[PDB]
Formats: sequence, structure tokens, C-alpha cells
Amino acid sequence: DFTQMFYNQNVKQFWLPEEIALNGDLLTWKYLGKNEQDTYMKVLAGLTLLDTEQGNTGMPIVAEHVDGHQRKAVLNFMAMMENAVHAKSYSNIFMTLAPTETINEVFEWVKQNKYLQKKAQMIVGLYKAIQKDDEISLFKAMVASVYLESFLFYSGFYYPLYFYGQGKLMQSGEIINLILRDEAIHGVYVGLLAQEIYNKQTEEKKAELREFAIDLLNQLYENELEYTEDLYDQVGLSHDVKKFIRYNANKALMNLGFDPYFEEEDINPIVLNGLKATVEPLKDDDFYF
Amino acid sequence: DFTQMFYNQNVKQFWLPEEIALNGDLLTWKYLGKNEQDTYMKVLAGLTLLDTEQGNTGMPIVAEHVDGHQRKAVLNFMAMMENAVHAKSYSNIFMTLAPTETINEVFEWVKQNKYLQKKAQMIVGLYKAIQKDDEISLFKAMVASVYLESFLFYSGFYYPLYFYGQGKLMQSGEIINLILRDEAIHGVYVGLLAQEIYNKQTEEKKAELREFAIDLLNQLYENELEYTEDLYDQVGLSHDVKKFIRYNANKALMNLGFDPYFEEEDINPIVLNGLKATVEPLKDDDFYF
Amino acid sequence: VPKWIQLNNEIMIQKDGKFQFDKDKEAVHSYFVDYINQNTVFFHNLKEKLDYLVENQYYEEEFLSLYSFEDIKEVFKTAYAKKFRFPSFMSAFKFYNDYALKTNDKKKILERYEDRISIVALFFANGDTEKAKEYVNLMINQEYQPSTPTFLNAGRKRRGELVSCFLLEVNDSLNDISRAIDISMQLSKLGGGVSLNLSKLRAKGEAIKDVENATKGVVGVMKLLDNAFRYADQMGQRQGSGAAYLNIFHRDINDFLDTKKISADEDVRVKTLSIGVVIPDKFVELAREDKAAYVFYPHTIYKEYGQHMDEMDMNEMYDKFVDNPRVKKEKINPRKLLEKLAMLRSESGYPYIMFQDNVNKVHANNHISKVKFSNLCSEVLQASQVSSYTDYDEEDEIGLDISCNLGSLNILNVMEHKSIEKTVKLATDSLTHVSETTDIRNAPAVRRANKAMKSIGLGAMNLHGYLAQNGIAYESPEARDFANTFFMMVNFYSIQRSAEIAKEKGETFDQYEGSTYATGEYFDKYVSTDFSPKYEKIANLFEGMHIPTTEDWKKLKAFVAEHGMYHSYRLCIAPTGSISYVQSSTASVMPIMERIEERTYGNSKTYYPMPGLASNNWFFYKEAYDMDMFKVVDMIATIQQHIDQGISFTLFLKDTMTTRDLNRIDLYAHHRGIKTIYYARTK
Amino acid sequence: VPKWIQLNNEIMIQKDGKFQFDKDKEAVHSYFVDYINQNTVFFHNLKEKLDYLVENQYYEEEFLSLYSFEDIKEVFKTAYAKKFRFPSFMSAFKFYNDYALKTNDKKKILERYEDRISIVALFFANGDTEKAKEYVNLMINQEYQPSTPTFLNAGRKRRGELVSCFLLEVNDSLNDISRAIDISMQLSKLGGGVSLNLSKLRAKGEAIKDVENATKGVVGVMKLLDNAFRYADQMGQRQGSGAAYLNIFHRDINDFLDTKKISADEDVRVKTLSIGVVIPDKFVELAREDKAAYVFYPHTIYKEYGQHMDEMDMNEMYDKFVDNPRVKKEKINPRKLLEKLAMLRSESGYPYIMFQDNVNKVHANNHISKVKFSNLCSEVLQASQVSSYTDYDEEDEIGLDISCNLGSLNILNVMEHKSIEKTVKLATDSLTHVSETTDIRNAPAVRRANKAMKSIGLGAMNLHGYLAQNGIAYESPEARDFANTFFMMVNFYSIQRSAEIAKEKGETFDQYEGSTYATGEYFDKYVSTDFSPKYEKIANLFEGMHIPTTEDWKKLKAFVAEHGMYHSYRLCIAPTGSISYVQSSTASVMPIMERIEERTYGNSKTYYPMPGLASNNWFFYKEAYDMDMFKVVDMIATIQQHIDQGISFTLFLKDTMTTRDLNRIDLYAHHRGIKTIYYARTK
Ligand SMILES: Cc1cn([C@H]2C[C@H](O)[C@@H](COP(=O)(O)OP(=O)(O)OP(=O)(O)O)O2)c(=O)[nH]c1=O
Ligand SMILES: Nc1nc2c(ncn2[C@H]2C[C@H](O)[C@@H](COP(=O)(O)OP(=O)(O)O)O2)c(=O)[nH]1
Ligand SMILES: Nc1nc2c(ncn2[C@H]2C[C@H](O)[C@@H](COP(=O)(O)OP(=O)(O)O)O2)c(=O)[nH]1
Ligand SMILES: [Mg+2]
Ligand SMILES: [Mg+2]
Ligand SMILES: [Mn+2]
Ligand SMILES: [Mn+2]
Ligand SMILES: [Mn+2]
Ligand SMILES: [Mn+2]
Repeated sequence: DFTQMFYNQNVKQFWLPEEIALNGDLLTWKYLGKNEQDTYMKVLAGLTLLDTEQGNTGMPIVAEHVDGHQRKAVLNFMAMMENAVHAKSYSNIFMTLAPTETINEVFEWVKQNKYLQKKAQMIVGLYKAIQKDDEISLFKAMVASVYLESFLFYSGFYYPLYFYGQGKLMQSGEIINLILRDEAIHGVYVGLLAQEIYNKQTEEKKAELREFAIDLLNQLYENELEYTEDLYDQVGLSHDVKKFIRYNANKALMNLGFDPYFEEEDINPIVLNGLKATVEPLKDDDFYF
Repeated sequence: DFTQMFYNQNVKQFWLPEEIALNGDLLTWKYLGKNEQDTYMKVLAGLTLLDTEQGNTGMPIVAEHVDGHQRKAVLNFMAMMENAVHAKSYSNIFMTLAPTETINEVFEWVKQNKYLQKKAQMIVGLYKAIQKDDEISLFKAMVASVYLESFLFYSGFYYPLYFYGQGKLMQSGEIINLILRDEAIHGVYVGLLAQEIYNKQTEEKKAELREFAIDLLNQLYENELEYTEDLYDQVGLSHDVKKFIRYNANKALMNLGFDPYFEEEDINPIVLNGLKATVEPLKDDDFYF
Repeated sequence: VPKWIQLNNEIMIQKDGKFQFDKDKEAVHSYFVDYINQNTVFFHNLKEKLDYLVENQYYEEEFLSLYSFEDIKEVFKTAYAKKFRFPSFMSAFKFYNDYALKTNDKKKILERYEDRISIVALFFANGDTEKAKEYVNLMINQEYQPSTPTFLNAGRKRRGELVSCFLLEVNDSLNDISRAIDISMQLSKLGGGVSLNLSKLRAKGEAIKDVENATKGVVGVMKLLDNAFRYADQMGQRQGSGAAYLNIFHRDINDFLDTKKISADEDVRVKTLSIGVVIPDKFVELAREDKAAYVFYPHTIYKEYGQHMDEMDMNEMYDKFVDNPRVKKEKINPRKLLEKLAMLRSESGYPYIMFQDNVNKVHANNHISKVKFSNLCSEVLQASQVSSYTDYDEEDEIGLDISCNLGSLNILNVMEHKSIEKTVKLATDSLTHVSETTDIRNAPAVRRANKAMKSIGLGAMNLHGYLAQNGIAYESPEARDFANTFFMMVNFYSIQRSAEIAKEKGETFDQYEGSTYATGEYFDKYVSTDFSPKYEKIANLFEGMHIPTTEDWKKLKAFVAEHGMYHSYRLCIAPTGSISYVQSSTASVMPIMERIEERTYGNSKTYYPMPGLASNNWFFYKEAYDMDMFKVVDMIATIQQHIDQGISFTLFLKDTMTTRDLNRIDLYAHHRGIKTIYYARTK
Repeated sequence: VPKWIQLNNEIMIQKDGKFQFDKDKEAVHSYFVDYINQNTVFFHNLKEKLDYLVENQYYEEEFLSLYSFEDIKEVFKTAYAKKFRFPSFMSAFKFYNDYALKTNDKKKILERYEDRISIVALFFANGDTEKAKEYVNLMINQEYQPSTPTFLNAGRKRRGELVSCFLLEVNDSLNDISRAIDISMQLSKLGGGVSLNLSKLRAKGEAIKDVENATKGVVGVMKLLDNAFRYADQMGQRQGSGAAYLNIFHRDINDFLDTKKISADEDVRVKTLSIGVVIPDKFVELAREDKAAYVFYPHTIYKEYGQHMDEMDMNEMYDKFVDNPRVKKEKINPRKLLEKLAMLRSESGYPYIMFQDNVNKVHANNHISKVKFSNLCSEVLQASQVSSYTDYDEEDEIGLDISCNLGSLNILNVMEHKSIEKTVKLATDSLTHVSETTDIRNAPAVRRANKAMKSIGLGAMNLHGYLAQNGIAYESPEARDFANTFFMMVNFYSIQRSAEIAKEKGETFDQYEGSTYATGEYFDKYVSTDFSPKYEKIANLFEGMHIPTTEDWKKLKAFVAEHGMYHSYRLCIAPTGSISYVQSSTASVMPIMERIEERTYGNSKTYYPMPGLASNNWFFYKEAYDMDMFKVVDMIATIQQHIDQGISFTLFLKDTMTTRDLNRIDLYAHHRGIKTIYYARTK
């Protein structure tokens, strides 16, 4: 009921890194404090590292196990955006703002970071556990994928959106907004594929899959809180970032056809400013009564 | 030395079938004989099948086994083109020119056609035989992919090109030329990756790989002859198409770094005839003259 | 979660193996006591409330000035003397969310149910205090429900039109097409659904003044109308809804149907434009015998005969059209077209089917015109005349465009009060008042036809609720017996009230003298056949109520011959979508879709059992999908024989039903005299 | 392959290192003697030909009846006495494919070039034999070329209008929007291009009678107009072409521009509707200072001040709008908007740019109204007054909608014949006759403004052809000197002819007394500054032709003050697309795009060298893409100072230049007094 519509929306959102000139960001970057520059670098590396997993494994593995030519095509398009567009865009932002040695060090740090690794490996673990012709394991991976697309990225997106809403780092903020807009539709689409599997299950199996999804969400959420304090306490933003995480967790759940888990909260206004039954012929005697 | 330039070429060649309005072909299509329309539908259906498998299976699987994020980005982009752009374009052509029943019938015809099933069996079999960290199985699949890109498509491409060259079906022909332009660069790129693996081998191993490539080509060739006769005898063109596929077989071999195998022949001259701005911010001094 | 929402949700909690139906009374009581009484603006006296409402641009001072304040106070006393209680939470919720007057910021509530009913009655009476009290008694007893436009807007300063169904004829000219687009946007701006007849427009590939193959056909006009309705979206409040009707013998019929396919191209597909197909008996005869049929280019017929193709009788003119070499046509397969219609209705519920000869064989105003198309809800079937909109400097030739005023009798409340005659006559008076007070300044044909025809639509609702609460199955012959008797009585008293109004005003509707009412041909089946109930159980339902006899019908025929008839059209059974909840009634004469209605409002889900549902009558509330559509056709045809206009007839289909089954239902409806088919709803 | 297109393809075969330009003479000779003379219907005498054409509905009897057949014979002899020969294959091919009369089945050829010219001349003269002979001499010498509508339809029975450019003002009402859609379809049906001003329409999120956020903005009207133009496409041979104009200070400006983005959705993007942006000097000043600009909600301004925003001076009311709390405004970055304009023009060529204060600082009829928008070709710049289309029952207040008749002088042939005065006066007479014989009976404001303003557009072409064939570079100061003198002389003689027509007919254009012609302020730079050529090379080009001095301009100013002016507007330089081939001339006053133009017609490929192209002037025919756009702006601004209306100014951009370069060109054009910018063509 939905793949051709998503095909259309995906292809009409096509864009390339070269379209946004990045150099003019240096005119606001130079005015940020060390903590602001540090947080931005770390957040950016976090997003980059997670998005690479999605391009190399997450999207291609789901495309492999999903049946249907049109679904495979949409999924291929999404994988292309991760690898050919998003990855180049993140690299471009980095190369503009930091010298080569600084980029290498930030990636070394974020690569060793406990909270980034915990979530990255949790997601990758579920992708690696998909078994051929087992729709339960596929569903679990789709849940992981939706959580990445619609939830885990947002502790990171917060900061570029926060600057973007203030008139700072506008070129890279525009790029991030385009990336985020792609991840939103990716999350919704994979969510619909997960609901299709979920709806084929018994009531007991459904309850079991719901428990899986909520348990996974809880593990990721508790790690996000720690990740958030680790990055944002030094710039005084953690309280507001936490509200943004919960709001996006609720969107991820709704993508999977589940009820919101967290109470409704208002979001930081600066970040908001940034954001066929069966054909049968008539065989006569049907005109006579 | 080459991936970056292929990346740039692939992304700059990006297109969608909807860019080309097809209603202009309606009259030249109406005017073709029943034999001509039948061959044309079947030819494009055979192409659709090849692109379906190249997009669903061939390109993603090669992407999985090839090392390097940039090489993977190129291969992922090529995969997207296969199933999200190329395979879909044929349906745009079908939906314009043909009634639903004729469309349904031709897709049923691909499922039961023995030559089309044989060629799919052979090519996809090699894709699915790739073993992780086994460069020889990967080479064999890359040879199969080059043969699909640079040889197998051409029994199909002949007919749209033959019409385009006579000023007939020129909108459909424009789509086909764009597809052909893509496959030419896809065949070169995969050819270069295959040569990388071949060049790592002992002379004895190389001799075996040439045997594999030539045996596979001959087996595919013999099947393609029967397919060509089956499609083109009713329009009187089988001998001409055969010359064309031999011509392109030599190009496939060359893409693999091998000498031409078939002798040169005169191709129908009709078929030969068938072949954003950068954003810069405004300065203050730009407003005074 | 609100307390009333929790209480309403306890209905599904099964206690002792039964639904807790009594929780909805607790739910509505909690809803009122906790939300409505808190959010209802209260005034020290009724005078202060009325002054606040008129001075703050909420009411109209014109209609309220017709009464002394003592009379208005007594009318409000009569409304509150009944101590009306909403039986279910959904009734009160629907009223206070859709019809109750709210502040300009939509924060508080100015109008209760009694206040709204009093204002509507005072507007209806137009200066008569006793008449206003009678209307108050009629509506607070919930015997008669004015339509959503009338009930919502009557007596309001910032109101839309009291009419929401309009039917426009479109002539084959660019001037007329542009005028049709303009009038459609103007009427959609007022909030009314607009139906357009596209049968006069020449097909695709027709000549425009010696330039052959230049016309885009009816689909270009369809795209224009779809964008016009999308633009005129009722100030961004409710999506603009319009309908397009095409004769099945129109050449563009296949293009017309292709606009509703799921695979339709974006340059062909229309989104906000419903489609209805008009089918003469000739098409059904051709499909029955499997003879290959012909669709005709309308402009060739107009050039050859000087008359539009849809202005002529296809039964006599089809052979002449086919044998005429100067009339252009293409062969079609009528059975394949019928199968395509059934497939489209299965996929999307479209098109509406209007059986042209079923409508016109009993049409009382064929002298004025034949009925060529229906409205957006497929129940308005009236004569129309196409307007000739000329150039700007020239004078236009204004025709007749259909627009009738809707009202619904509550069959359960009318039957329990034994007041068929009084309710029918008062509803006729109110609909007449709404017709007279309606003046539309941008649709000249609609205004002219409203002034001339004086047509009204008096519908009925709660048929299934009344039957199930009386232990009668909807498909039972006793249900059809009750429908026959009840709607014969409704027709009798509506004709009597119309003739009484004609006698009082000394005027009939325009061109009444040519109607079957004037010649007495209308009353033949009523002066020849007795429509009293044939079952003792049904005859007991009408106890204490005089059922008109053959002699009564002869007296009515003599009265109509002597004094005339004020309304060209009186009765049409509209779907009655949202007013059914407020009245605690089942929608229209249709059977219920679900026994308990599960709906989500905001973030909270609500449950609505059908009115009167309990353990004793659970299986008399048979769902429509579980029913035999042949028996539903039989019921609607029993009702249709007493309704001068059509009935909104929705087909309720199972997923297992094939295209052949839908076609069989359509052909049996055609055989049984069904005039229109509204929707194909699949479970 | 045809012999003539085979000969025409031998131009590109380089013999001895040079293009074989003489093959095109052989190409056209073969074209004639192998296709045209064979397919030409030949009659025994001209009387039989004229009788055949009149009887079979090819010509109009009324205009041919004003001459005795001896006079018509004399006119046809005058046409054929010249023995005109097409110099290139493209000229004859374009004439006999687009403008030559053909039989009803498009099989044979009825009109030669001389026949068409004689018919157009007899139509222009309106009974005068000597005037008809003068027109024949003017057109057969190719000194003046009537526009494509006039040249194609003059004297034909089944014809469109002789005017194809129309400008409509849309008022902020649904009645006015419906009338705009109707008039747009009526004028597109006639074959004309329609431009609409959408600035008076209130923005998205404005109230419609006290319900807020109800208006869909100008984009909904844009979609309505786009579908109206798609519907009225005249068989689709030339699909309906429309233009929409919005002031840059309209709140909907960003959504107005987003309709042309490649990534636009199908529910927003318009395809058949060109877009133009009107930029007051205030916006350029705000962007120059990098200040924060504000776009405004038009309905708030209209409510607060009683006038539309575009009817007010933004350079004097912008601060008042910003400071007014009751005016609703949205903050924008003017430099970001300029960059978006440049990017949109780079990616699509849209929007058209109108520098409003450049138009209105020299506008002669600001008392009637200021120029608020341009036409579809972005060169018609006339005062307009919006109409007030009311309800059906009410009378409409008809305003002034712009339309002018187009006609081009051939600069090369006019300069060769030393006949600037006679050509300008005869062309003015012909355009006046076309204006007088035009009667649009479905566009009331177009008709009223045609009767009142009597505006004509007299353009020129072959400027680059004349300069390149005279050894003058387009960017050279000598070229601008020639353009200055030539167009000053054209303005002088057009004003003289307008004053003489006013004296003869005893009437001026409506509200002439308030114009700058009446006050004499228009002639200030002409009575103060001498426009004689400053270069001896240019001065010899005008040898034998009197150049008006300051004394001559003073005498003309006195003559105008004592007799008045008949035309409110006289000169506008249109693109002159297809008539440039027939006249063997470069298109308009713009530089050539290609030295040898390669085209494919059907399945045939043919090449068109620029008129007069050879090896001795190969490098004087510099392509427009290879030259500095600043010097082209200088040339157009030099011409613009003598043109009362605008000039269709296409920007020819290379792929290398960024959006900053396009913005710099736009800002230099605004600085140099350029009124409008037509297209951003990229190679
Ligand atoms: C009726 C209608 C109007 N409009 C817009 C277009 C018009 O420019 C604008 C004016 O509509 P009007 O036709 O002038 O509506 P009105 O006169 O009742 O409202 P007002 O008193 O404010 O004048 O509203 C819509 O966008 N959608 C609609 O459905
Ligand atoms: N007081 C009051 N009465 C209202 C209001 N809305 C409707 N009514 C009805 C209730 C009564 O039937 C009628 C008269 O009310 P009232 O003015 O208080 O009358 P009275 O009882 O003082 O004579 O008006 C309202 O807001 N206030
Ligand atoms: N004979 C003839 N003349 C035509 C035709 N179309 C245009 N003409 C022009 C040619 C002459 O200039 C003019 C008079 O031609 P004619 O009637 O043959 O006269 P004449 O040659 O006897 O003086 O009309 C045409 O079809 N036939
Ligand atoms: Mg007509
Ligand atoms: Mg208004
Ligand atoms: Mn990504
Ligand atoms: Mn993603
Ligand atoms: Mn491909
Ligand atoms: Mn490929």
C-alpha cells in the first residue's frame, strides 16, 4: 500500500554535498568557545560513525532479507543515500572545520568512547543476528534500524540544529537538516516494513515482540542519558537535550505502530527554529431475476 | 587511482525516467507491425529481468565483498541505478505504450522463457557463490557482472537503438541511451576491479581464470544466439543482432583486460546512428559599480 | 485520560459475559458534569445571554427582533421543560464538538442543546410564537432533525449557507465551463457540496469551430473542477467536496472512469472530485443481450439534431444515433464496461450509479426536464435546465440548477410519539422556510431554481434502530411492510402539507400544471393500491395512528388538483452523517455498519454502541456487511416507491465478494427500481 | 533526403578551410523549384484566386470589399514587382511552414510571400490604395515586419486575434480570481500569452472574513491559473502560455519562487506558468546595506491603509509598514532572497526580473497608474488599473488591462534604405489600425484599455546583424553610439506620428493631459542633450538621413503640447522569435547565440547561418555567450533610454559563472536603468 509513494518521496528528495558551500561557516566557527567546538566535533563524529554502520550494514542487510522488487529498490536507494551522499557530507563538514590531525584525534576518541560504542554495537549486533527466512529476527533488526534512524541520531542532531536556530554554522546546519530529513523518511519506511511482520504474528508473539521493543528502547535510552551528560554538561544543555531524546523516542515508537512511552514535553524553541477483490466476468443469467 | 572519478561520473549522470515525457512515442508505436511490437516488448522485458537481478543481487553482493568506503559508495550507487532507475524505466515505457493485459503477458513470458531463465540462473548462481575473503569466487562473479553489463544487455539494446536511428520511438530511445551510457561505465568499473584480483595471481592461476572467463563467455554466447533467434526471426533481424552481440562481447573482454575473441564485422549503420550552478555569496562590493 | 473517556471505555470490558452498556449513561453524565457544565458560559438571565450573543456577532438580530423577549423566553422555557438528556456520551460529544456555539477562540460553550434548538425553532417560525413552540417540541422530542447546515447555522451571524447540496449543469462552451468553475468555487466557499453534469461537454478529440481533434474532453474540465474545489476549501476548515456526473453513453466514459484508478497518472487522476455514472435502460439492455454498444461524441449529436445527447431519450434515439453516419461513435463492450464499473467500486467505492430510466419513469416533472444526474450524496433527483452563459457583454440565459433543503424524521421518535402527520407537516414548513430564506448571489441558476421549484428534501433516519428496538429484522418482510406503510404515510402528509401551503399562498411551483400531480397520474398507484401493513405485528406498530387509505388518497388527489402543489420535490433520504449521533439514531434508512462503533478522537479512543443496543436486541442489530444485499435492495426499493427523489443507497460488501457479485447487486437494484447507488463499502 | 536540405547541409562541409555559405542560396533555390512551386496552387488570374479564397472561408470579405479589384491588382503588382527572393533556406522554410496560407487539409500552398504581404497591406490600409502600396513597399523591402499574430492572421477568416500579449490585474477576491481564470482561458483560446499580477492577492495564512489562516496564498491561484492554461492550449499545438508576477515584498514571494524549483512537489510546482518578480529600489537598497528586510501580508496593508500594497510607493511606505503594528510582516534576508533569485534563474531561467523603480522613474503615465508588472515576454511596461468584478447580480468596475500590438523595424533594411522616418510612421499607422480593429469581447478590461490607451509596441530587430555586417562589435562603444542615435530617431518619429494622428483624429489617449508628454517633462533630455553620433564611423552610417537635433526636439515638444499624443505607449522591443527567420534578421536587439544555428525539423537536420555571415565578418558575429554581459547591459540600457516600454532582455550565461556573477549582472542592470530582465539562458 505504500512502497511506490515512498519511492516518489525518496527520489524527489535527492541531493548532493556540493550544492551547499561550506566555507562561510568559518565566520561563526571561529567565535565559538573550546567546549562548544569540542562538543560539536564529538557529536559530528558520533553521527558519522553511526551512519556508516547504517550504510555498510543496516540498509543493505534489510534490503537483502525483504521480499519484493519495489521494496528492494527503495531500500537500495536509501543505502545509496547513506554511502554516497550522507557519508561524503559529514566528511566535507569535518574537513572544512578542523585540520586533518584534529579530525583523526576526534575519531580516535569517539571510537574509544564507552557510550557511543555501547549503542553502535547493540544496533550492529541485531543486524548480524538476522537469519535467512526468519521474519522474527528481521523484525528485531528493523526495530533496531528504526531506533537508529528516528531516535539515536537525535542526541547528536540537537547541537547542529541548536546552532542553526541561532544563525550559527548555517551551511553545515543546512546539510544536517537535509540528512535528518532523509533519516526521518528512512525510519518511517522501515517502520512500516516492521509493522507488516508484526501484524502477521499471533497475539502471544505480538506481546513478546512488544516486550522486545520496549526492553531495547529502555537499554538504549538509559545509555543515551549517559551519552548526553558526557557531551552536553560542558555546554549546559543536557536537560533540554533529554527532552528532545524522549520526544524522538516517541516518534520512533509511533513509526513501529506502538504507543508513545514518554509523556509529552515542549522542545527548546531554538532547536525548533532550526527544525482489487477479484475480477469475475458476468456469465449471463445475472441480468435475469 | 580511479574510484573518485567514477564516483563523480556516476553521480553526475543521475537521472529519472519521469524527466522524459513518453506520450510522443504513441504514434510511431501504434504504426509498428504486431511482430515488431511483440519483439520490442519482449526485448525490454528481458532487459528488465537482468536489471532486476543486477540491482537486487549483483551490485549489492559485490559491494559487500569489495573493500573501501569509496569503492562501496560507487557500487551502492550503481546498484540503486539498476533497480530504482533502470528496471523501473521499462515499466514507464510499458505503461505508456501497452495495455495492462499485454504488460501482464510479457512478465509471464519472462518467467517461462528458457533462455532468459538459463542466463539468470548462470549469472545469479555466480553472484551467490561468492565466499567472504575468497578473491577467486569474487573475480568469477565480477566476470559474470561485466558479461551482464557489456555483453548480455546488447541483444536487448539493439532494437530500441535500431528504431531511434530511424527516427522512431525516440523518447523510449532516449531512456535506453541513458541506460546504455550508465551500463558502459558500470562495465568498465567492475572490469577494473576484476583486473585487480586477476593481477594478484600466479601465471598458472591466471591461465585458469582466462579459461573460466572464455568458457563462461562461450556458454552465455551460445544461449544468447538461441534467445536472439527466438526474438528476432519474426522481424528479420537475427543475423544483424548476432553481429552486434559479438561486437559487444569483445568490449566485455576488453573491460576485463583480455584480447578480442570474435572477428570484426560491419554493424547496421542505423544502429550506429542510434548511438545546478555554483552558489557564491554576494559581497558588499558587488552592489557598487 | 478523562473520566468520561474511561467510563465509555468500560463498555468493552465484558462483565458477566455481556458488554456494560449502562456505562455510557455514566460516561455521558460524567462528561457533562465534569466538562460541559464547567465550560458552559452562564448568564444571570436569558436576556443577558441573548444581548451578549447578538452584540458580540454570534446571532442575527433580524430573526430575534420578530419576537418580543417574553415569547423568546417562553420558547426557551419550552425547550428546557423537556429536561432532555443525551442517552450516550457520543451524542453529547458530537453535539458539543460540531454544532454547539463556542466562543470566537473556541474555548467556552455558549449554546446548550436546548439553546440551539430554541434558536433554530425561532428562526423557523419567523415571528410566530406558537409555531416556534411547536418546532421546539418537535426537535427537543427529537422527532425531526434539520440537516447539519440548517441545524448548525440557523440564527448565526457568521454562518454558511443553510443548503449544502447543489447540482449544476455545464454547457458545452468555454464560457459555460468557466462559469461552472466560478459557481463551484463560490458554492464550495459557502460550504456546500457541488455536483456537476459533464454529459453535455463534447468528448476528447472533437472539433472546436472547424479545428478538429482539439477538445480535451470531460477530463480537462474534471481537472479544472478538482483544482477549483481544492482551492475553495471552505476557508481551510473542511476539504472542498465536489461530484462530476457523466452519462454511460458519453464517449469519454472510459476516460471518466480512469480518473479513479489507483494506477491513474497524475495528469489524469482527480482527488477531491467524486464521480457518478448515469446509466439509461438502453445500456443495461445492451449488456443483458451482450450486444456490442456504442458511446457517442456529444457534439456530433448536437450538430445533427440540435439537441444535446443527454437531453434526448436514449431508448428511442440510440438506434438513430448508431445508424446516423454524421454521428460519431466508437464500439464498446457494455458488459466489459459494467465489469469495469464493479471493479472500480470494489477498489475505491466509485462511481455512483444513477439508473436514468428508474428515476424518470416515476419522475413527476418530466415536462420541465428529465433527471439527468444526482448530487454528491446520490439522493437528489430533480429536473434541471442548462444555462447558456454568453460573453461578458451579452445577456446570459439562466436555466435551473438543483439545490434542495434537507431534513430528517427520526423514525423511532416519530413512531413512538404517533406523530407522523404532525412531524411531517412541521418539517415541511421548516424546509419551506429554509428554501424561501435562501438567496445565493453567485449562482443565478441555483437561485432561480430555488425560487421557482421550491423543492425540499425531507428524509428519514433511525429505520434500523427502530426496527431492531422493536424486534424486527432489517431483511425481514415485516421490516419492508413497515417501511412501505411508514413512507406511504410520510408521502401522503408531505403532499397534503405542500397542497395546503399552495392553497394558503395561492401559488404552486413553476410549471406545476404539466406535472403528474396536476394530471393525477402521480396518485394512480395510491388510489389503486392499499399500503396498509400486511402483518399484524406491523399493524400494531401504527396503533393510535390513522393510516391513509385509498379513499384518503383520492381525497388528496382531488385536493391537489383543486389547489395545486407548492413543492416540485419533497422527499429525499440523505445519508445524515453526523446528526445521527446527536439524535441517537442509526444513519438514514441504511442498516448499521457495526454494532459498536470504535472511533478515536484526539489521542483517546471512544466506543459508540448503536442506539438501543442491548442483550435482548443484539442480534436484531445485524451488521450491514453480514446482510444480504438483495434484501437491502428490496427494502430500499420498498422505500423508494414513496420517495419522489432518490435515496442514498450504500452497498456494504464483504472482502470475499467478487466483481460479479457487485454487478449482480447493481443489476438487481436496477431491476427492483432503485434510482441511485451511493457507495460500495467493503469490509 | 530532400535535395534542398542536402544542399543546406553542405554549408558545414568546410572547403578550403571555410564554411560553404553560398550553399544556402542553392539550398533555397532548390527548395523553391522542387517543393514550393510544385505545391503552390496557381490560378489563371488574381481574380479567380481572390474569389476562391473568399468563398472557401480563407479570407475576410469585409476588408477586401473596400478596394476595387483594379486597386487590389495594383497592390499585388507592387508586391511582385520587387521580385523578392529569400536569401536563405531557413527564411523561406519558416515562412512557408508557419505563415503561408495552406489549404484546409494542409496539403498545398495558397499564399506566396508577396500574396501574404499584399493581404496584410490591404488590411492595414483600410480602403486606401496608395497606403496599401506604401505598406507593400515597406514589407517587401522588409523594413517593417508585423508581429506573428498580425502577419499570420491579417485578412484571414478563421483566425485568432492580432494581439498575443495580455496583462491582467487580479483583485483580492474570489470573484476576481474566478474572472481572472475565465479571462485567461478566453485569451489563451484566442492564442495570446497572458500575464497576471498576483501582488494584490493576500498571502498564505490571511483571514477570509474573520476566520484566520484561511487563505491559500498566491500559490493556490497559481495552480488554478496553471491548469486553466493547460486546458486552453489550442489543440496543444501551442500550449497555453501564462506568466505570473509577484512583488518581491509580498509575503508569498518564497513560495512563489519555490514553484519553479526542480525539487518542487506536484502539489506546488507549476509547469505552464512563467513567473516574474517585481523588485522596487527599496529591496535593492536593503540588500545593498545587508539590512533585515520584511515581506508583508497584503491584506493587512489594505485593511490598515485602504490601498493595495503594490498600489503604494514602497520606497516611501516600507518604514511605515514596518513600524505599523496592525500590518503583518515577516522577516527575510534580502541578500538571501537575491541569491535564491540567482540560483533559480541559473537552474530554470525564472523568475523574470522587473526593476519597478527603473520602469517608473521614466514612465510617462504614472498619473494613470504605476507599472506593477510586465508581460509573458517581459517587455510590455504600461500602467494598469485593477478591475472590481462583483457578484453576478451586481455591476462590475472595469479597470485597465494592458495589451499592445507588436511590430518590428528591420534595422539593417531600414538603415540601408535611409528610411527611419517613413518606416516608423508607416509602422505606427499599421499598429494603430491593428489596435483599432481589435475588439476582445470576453476581457472587459483589455477591451477598455485598448480603446482608451491606444497603446502600440514598435520594436526593432537585426541590430547585431546590422552591426556585424557593418564591421562593428556588439560590445563596442560605436555600437552603443549607433543604437543611441537610431533609437532616439525612432522615438522622435514615433512621437511625431502619434502627435500627427492625434491632430488628425482630434483625440488623444485617455488621461493624456496628466502624462509627461502633456507637461513636457518627457522631452527634457531630448531638448537638453544632443544624441547625434559621437563617432565618425557611426555618423557616416546615418549620412543622407536627417538626425533630429535639440531644436527639432523642441519643435516636436511644442507640437505634442499643442496637439497631444494618440498612443500612451509606442515602443517596446519584443523577442521577435520566428519572424526573424522570415526577415533574415537576428532576433530582437539581443546578440546572436550561435553563428550557425543547427536545428532538427522532424527527421531532418538543417543549419541556419546568421544573416550575412561570412569570413569577412565572422568575428563580428560574436556569440552572446562569449561576450561580457556588462557590455550587453550597457547596450540595452542605451537603447532603453529611448524606449517608453521595456526590452525583452535575455541574459546569456556560461556554465563557469556562479550565482554571484548572475546577481552582479542583475545589480548592474538595475544600476544602469534596465527595466526588465527576461531570461537567464545558460550554455
Ligand atoms: C473563498 C476563498 C478565498 N480565498 C482568498 C482568495 C482571495 O484573494 C481572498 C479574498 O476572498 P473573498 O472572495 O474576497 O472573500 P470575502 O470577501 O468573503 O472575504 P473578505 O471580507 O476578507 O474580503 O481570499 C481563498 O484562498 N480560498 C477561498 O476558498
Ligand atoms: N438564566 C439563564 N437562562 C438561560 C440561559 N441559557 C438558556 N436559558 C433558558 C433557561 C430558561 O428556560 C430561560 C429563562 O431563563 P431566565 O432568564 O433565568 O428566567 P427566569 O426563570 O428568571 O424567569 O432561558 C442562561 O445562560 N441563563
Ligand atoms: N495569375 C495570378 N496572379 C497571381 C496569383 N497570386 C498572386 N498573383 C499576382 C501576380 C500579379 O502581380 C498579379 C496579377 O496577376 P494576374 O491576375 O494574372 O494578372 P495579369 O498578369 O493578367 O496582369 O497577381 C495567382 O494565383 N495567379
Ligand atoms: Mg460553442
Ligand atoms: Mg472580498
Ligand atoms: Mn544517513
Ligand atoms: Mn538513514
Ligand atoms: Mn542497468
Ligand atoms: Mn549496470
